[PDB]
Amino acid sequence: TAAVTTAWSEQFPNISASSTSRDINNPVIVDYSLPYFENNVPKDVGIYD
Amino acid sequence: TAAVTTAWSEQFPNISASSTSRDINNPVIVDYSLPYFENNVPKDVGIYD
Repeated sequence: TAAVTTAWSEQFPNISASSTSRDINNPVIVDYSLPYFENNVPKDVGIYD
Repeated sequence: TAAVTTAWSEQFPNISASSTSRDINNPVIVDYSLPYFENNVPKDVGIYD
């Protein structure tokens, strides 16, 4: 209603990563199902393979 | 009137950048006109494009 000029601000509530560097965190999770009472389980994934 | 010798000084009121490194600041500004009461606006420029 009052289209007045505002002050400069670096505080972008959520600026796109297409305009600047932005932190993201999406760790991959490996599941090892245990459907039975006594399950057959493998050794942890050897990520280096 | 008194053409006397003066002391050495590094305090150049404004030495040319042709003689030494000089700081400059000229950030580019992107305008997104809002001429109407209800404007059609684009997503912030994707500088990486």
